Amino acid sequence: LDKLLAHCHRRRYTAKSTIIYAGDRCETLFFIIKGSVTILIEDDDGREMIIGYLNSGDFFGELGLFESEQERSAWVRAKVECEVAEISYAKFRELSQQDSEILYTLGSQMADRLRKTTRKVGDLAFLDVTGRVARTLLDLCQQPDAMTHPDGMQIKITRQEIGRIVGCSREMVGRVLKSLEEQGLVHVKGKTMVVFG
Amino acid sequence: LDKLLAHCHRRRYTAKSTIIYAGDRCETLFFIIKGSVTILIEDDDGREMIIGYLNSGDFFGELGLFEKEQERSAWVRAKVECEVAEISYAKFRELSQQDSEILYTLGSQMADRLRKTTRKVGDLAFLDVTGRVARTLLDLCQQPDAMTHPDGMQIKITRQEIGRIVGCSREMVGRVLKSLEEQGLVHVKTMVVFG
Ligand SMILES: Nc1ncnc2c1ncn2[C@@H]1O[C@@H]2COP(=O)(O)O[C@H]2[C@H]1O
Ligand SMILES: Nc1ncnc2c1ncn2[C@@H]1O[C@@H]2COP(=O)(O)O[C@H]2[C@H]1O
Ligand SMILES: [Au+]
Ligand SMILES: [Au+]
Ligand SMILES: [Au+]
Ligand SMILES: [Au+]
Ligand SMILES: [Au+]
Ligand SMILES: [Au+]
Ligand SMILES: [Au+]
Ligand SMILES: [Au+]
Ligand SMILES: [Au+]
Ligand SMILES: [Cl-]
Ligand SMILES: [Cl-]
Ligand SMILES: [Cl-]
Ligand SMILES: [Cl-]
Ligand SMILES: [Cl-]
Repeated sequence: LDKLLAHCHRRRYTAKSTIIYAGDRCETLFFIIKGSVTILIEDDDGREMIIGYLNSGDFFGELGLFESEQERSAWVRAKVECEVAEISYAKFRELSQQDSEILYTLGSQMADRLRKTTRKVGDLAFLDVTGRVARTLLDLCQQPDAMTHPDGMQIKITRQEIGRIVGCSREMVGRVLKSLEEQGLVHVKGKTMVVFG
Repeated sequence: LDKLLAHCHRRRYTAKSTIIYAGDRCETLFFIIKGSVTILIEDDDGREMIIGYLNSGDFFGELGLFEKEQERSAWVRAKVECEVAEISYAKFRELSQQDSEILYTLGSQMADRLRKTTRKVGDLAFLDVTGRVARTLLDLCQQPDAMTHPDGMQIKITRQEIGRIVGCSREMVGRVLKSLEEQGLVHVKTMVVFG
């Protein structure tokens, strides 16, 4: 792409700070310069559930950019310290009209997200929670922010976070993770988990 | 006007005909002039699941349009007889470069699908198959094509059709439905959801 636009109103969010609130009416779009964010929605009873993560180089807040406008579709919460660049929907359109290559980057990312989100539907329907938990570990293993470990990879995730990803409570995800430990797949630490392999 | 050769290149598919096979590597996208299509995924044994539906005016086959490739990520099956226009990635790409509003239209449709697919995750999550079968009954109750009933709502559905919605077998749906008639929700050709 060519998103080297000087003007971008870059701001900083410390870990766990909420950047976007689902249901908000905002005509603004974001670009992650550094850090990562968590995408969250509410499930059947209003329980918060994690749909996925976005990283440096990803856009977010974009679903409303293509127009009667609509409300934000999810919460965007900084997972680590984030530096983001904010751009109005209107200003971004004038850049896209001047160079559509910024839209192809955006379009490429929604296709990627649609694919993963489509796959999440298949995982929830075809895998049980234990298989659902196992895929999550090997999924975030390969995804960014994982540290290569002497015995495999180290990822930053909690038993509570897996519960919101796979659709399970913390205690039951903890029992699955305890079983997976003697099965030799993982080792749970304070704020991290080490996937062996 | 749609686009340049929006209707220079039609193709008609009859109901139940597969238009796109998941895993295929092709670089062309489609536009539904008439009819509707079903988006489906499969598990390892061939278990057969509906992700959503698209209708006249929708593009599909677009997820590969942004590569510099990939395989189709899902099956696209004509639900009724479809009239579709076939467009090369190059033609759409050598025409959107001239007017990006046609890109906005596609993007608007990808945004709606991501939102719809995201919501589907939230509803499907935290429930097991039994809850999903029960949910499906209440979701088809509200459907516009449903039917009001003296004792509740009447809906036209098969065990196979429920199995394609929730991602389960016809046999597993039957016992779950058998329990609900005994568990005080239902009476199953047609179905009547009591409420
Ligand atoms: N299923 C998903 N996968 C990845 N990102 C998403 C998903 N759903 C929503 N988002 C992002 O979360 C944002 C919430 O607000 P917006 O709808 O403005 O834009 C949204 C996307 O950037
Ligand atoms: N979750 C979804 N919701 C709506 N449409 C989809 C979904 N997943 C895939 N598709 C469409 O199905 C098509 C299958 O082939 P493509 O990947 O080329 O492009 C895809 C999209 O047009
Ligand atoms: Au910038
Ligand atoms: Au806002
Ligand atoms: Au890995
Ligand atoms: Au569970
Ligand atoms: Au023509
Ligand atoms: Au094809
Ligand atoms: Au081809
Ligand atoms: Au109902
Ligand atoms: Au099943
Ligand atoms: Cl459990
Ligand atoms: Cl691993
Ligand atoms: Cl469950
Ligand atoms: Cl109803
Ligand atoms: Cl099953």
